[PDB]
Amino acid sequence: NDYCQHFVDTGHRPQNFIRDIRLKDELIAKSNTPPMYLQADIEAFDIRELTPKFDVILLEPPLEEYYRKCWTWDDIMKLEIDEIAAPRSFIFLWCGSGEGLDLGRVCLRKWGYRRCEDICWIKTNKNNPTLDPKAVFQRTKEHCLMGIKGTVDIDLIITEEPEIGNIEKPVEIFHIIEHFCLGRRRLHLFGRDSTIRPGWLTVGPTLTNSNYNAETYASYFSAPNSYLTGCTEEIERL
Amino acid sequence: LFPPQWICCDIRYLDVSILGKFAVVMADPPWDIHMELPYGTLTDDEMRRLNIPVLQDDGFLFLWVTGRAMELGRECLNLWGYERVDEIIWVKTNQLQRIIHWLNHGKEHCLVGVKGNPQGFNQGLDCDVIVAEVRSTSHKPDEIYGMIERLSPGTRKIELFGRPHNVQPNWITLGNQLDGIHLLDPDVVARFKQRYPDGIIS
Ligand SMILES: [Mg+2]
Repeated sequence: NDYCQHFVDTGHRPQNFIRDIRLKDELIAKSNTPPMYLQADIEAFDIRELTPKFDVILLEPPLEEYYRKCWTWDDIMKLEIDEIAAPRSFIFLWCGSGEGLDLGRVCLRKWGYRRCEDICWIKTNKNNPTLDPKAVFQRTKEHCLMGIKGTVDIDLIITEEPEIGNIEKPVEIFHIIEHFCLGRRRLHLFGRDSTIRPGWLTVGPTLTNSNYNAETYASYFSAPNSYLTGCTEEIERL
Repeated sequence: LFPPQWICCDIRYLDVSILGKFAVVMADPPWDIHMELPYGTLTDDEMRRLNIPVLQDDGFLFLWVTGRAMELGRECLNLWGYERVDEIIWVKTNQLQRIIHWLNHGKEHCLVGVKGNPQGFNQGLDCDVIVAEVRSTSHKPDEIYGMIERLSPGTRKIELFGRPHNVQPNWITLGNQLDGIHLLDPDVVARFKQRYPDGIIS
């Protein structure tokens, strides 16, 4: 069966036909810091105020292509991500499906990372069986590039395509990230009220409330908790 | 000549100028990644030096990549004069449509580059995701040939680093595991005999 010919005939995307840990999720849940969040207009904001340096950064800039305040790759590339990343550190960059697959790799290298994974969000259209001018094909997926600096899951997320105007990314990305046990200082840039999550510091322009305090935030990682992976037991007090 | 054609050769040394111009180029290069490898590989500089630019005036390049070739393949693509305008994902399944360092790999990537200004291609008929069964190691899905034919029906196409199971109508296949030379296009046959009178490509 040729699902490409089938899509041409019926409009059902080939991915429509793909047929589809607990204790670990509990340890992650235990070591999670309380959710912390800050309203900040990232274009005008000195990201150096975001301390301490982060073990993981999830970067979800609102691209023009998501809508059919947008951020161009010009804007994104000028962010000083290397100033807030820990010496050993990870990034996850939502790059969309167009020029971002190239410009996002430029960003990663500009900030000192090398790509180790290319995670593809594959969008099924089982419920509703229009292209950018240079596009050769119908674009049915987005890419989240994983980068590393310093010294269970698969690189695919399959969900139904969200409603038009809904720019949310699949929450499965947080599960992949947290399952790597990369450290407990996790920053989500351009997060929203709807993405705030325990274990994460969310910073973005549309947040309606803030609770971030740099000293309070740093107190979560003071000794004996400075190096925890976020997948181990809490260190006992008293 | 519609029927399959091929040339067993070392692609580093063949004078690809004898072959003419193609609406589509596809390549599955033996990128030098990791070590060992059950086959012969090409160094990064050998890949950069491939004479891809002579093969098209206006058309599309399909370039399979993996690992660090996701970056090197973009370099070559741009160096050879293409702009990457799409990226195909082959989701690798078993016979029951189940998907087969930090993450397990469910897919392989095919960069799509454009050169010049191609006209009369049927852009947008297919989507950028292939779901197809894995076969022998490194065997790429045949669905890509149908996608490329619907995109550019009837035109001449060339595949680099193809194996015998890769030969297709309307395609000229180059690779070092092919069996001899099989050429039928008279224009190609003439230029091949003029350039290689003794049939010795070296
Ligand atoms: Mg989970």
